[PDB]
Amino acid sequence: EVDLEVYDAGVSATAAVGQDATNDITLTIEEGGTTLSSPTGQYVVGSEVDINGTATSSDSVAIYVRDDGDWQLLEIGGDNEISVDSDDTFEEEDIALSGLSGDGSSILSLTGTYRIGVIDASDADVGGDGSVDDSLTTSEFTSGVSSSNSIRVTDQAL
Amino acid sequence: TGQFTTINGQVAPVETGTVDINGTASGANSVLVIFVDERGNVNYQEVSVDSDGTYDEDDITVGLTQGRVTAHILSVGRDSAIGDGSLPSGPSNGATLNDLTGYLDTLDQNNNNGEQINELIASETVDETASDDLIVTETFRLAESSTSIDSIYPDAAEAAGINPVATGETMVIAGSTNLKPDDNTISIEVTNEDGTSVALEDTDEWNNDGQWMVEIDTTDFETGTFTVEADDGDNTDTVNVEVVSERED
Repeated sequence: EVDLEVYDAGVSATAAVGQDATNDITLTIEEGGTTLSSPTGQYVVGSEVDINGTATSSDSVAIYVRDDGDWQLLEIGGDNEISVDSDDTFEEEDIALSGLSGDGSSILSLTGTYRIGVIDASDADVGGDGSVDDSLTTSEFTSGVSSSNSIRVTDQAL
Repeated sequence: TGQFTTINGQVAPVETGTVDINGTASGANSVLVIFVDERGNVNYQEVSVDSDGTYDEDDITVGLTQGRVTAHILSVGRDSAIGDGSLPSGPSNGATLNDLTGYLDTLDQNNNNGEQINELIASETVDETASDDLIVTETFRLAESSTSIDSIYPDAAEAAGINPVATGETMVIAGSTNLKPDDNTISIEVTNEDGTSVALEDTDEWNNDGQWMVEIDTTDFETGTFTVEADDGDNTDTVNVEVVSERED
């Protein structure tokens, strides 16, 4: 719950710390939702797929992949982020997850069942420069607003 | 009126504890809460009660040692003085909540038993016959962090802890924890005989009873032995359950 306090006319800023508020108003603030839709269920190794999902309260989002350890960052490319429209939806063009350069993509190259999740810009290099450049652990990834879904990679076909 | 939220009567992280306090304090302006252990260390904090006398302060850290910690809630009565104002080191009739904090700093400095502090605190403030102030008492064992799986069984009626689950029907898993209900989460992992994970679910809500339940479907599961793994950034518990086509009933 968040409150707003007003003060009588003519009061100074410094002198208003102790005096009681003439009136007040309160509002509630909750955390939004950030989920992925398309990178779910199945994935052919080496194939290209789009990034589909929604983000109610987000500006920059990053995609991470985890398998028995750290969440290795996936280098999507330009600025490692996706903007969100007014409809609380973010999208990306067709991207080959394994094709792209980075150690994050290397986990998905081998056949198996893994996990992929998205996270808002609340990380911001877990404190520092305004860029998503880390490999957030389980505690760091879960602490912020995020969501993950199970994914498994299937070998190629013809 | 006061209350303390304990996951199992204990606070798991000794280094950084956390308790939630709420209650009704009508007619008061501030409420003081004190924590003392068996050694004799003391931690205090004042709580600003709102207009309608319903104070609720959340995420209160405890900087005491491992063991048993008893908690007290202080409230100045009608006199708006701590008891009679007769502090051993404070002035007369000026004994407020802030004034009593100065007296607390002398308690931990001296080599006093934690049990002695219980006698001293009650005697100097409440046990005095002319005192009008009120307190409430609560205790909890400050132990280390805990996270464990208690019972796994299908939607049927069972509480023993282990039950084979037929594929196609949802099965519930129940475990105990001491973490904060919202600031933390429990992630599960279900893996087959050769490290093929099949399920992954997380929960970040559970009442003050400490019990949490996680739902996973068995639609595409295969009969055999499956491993259930739960972690929260701390010690990880593992349990194994059997999967059968149909159960005996």
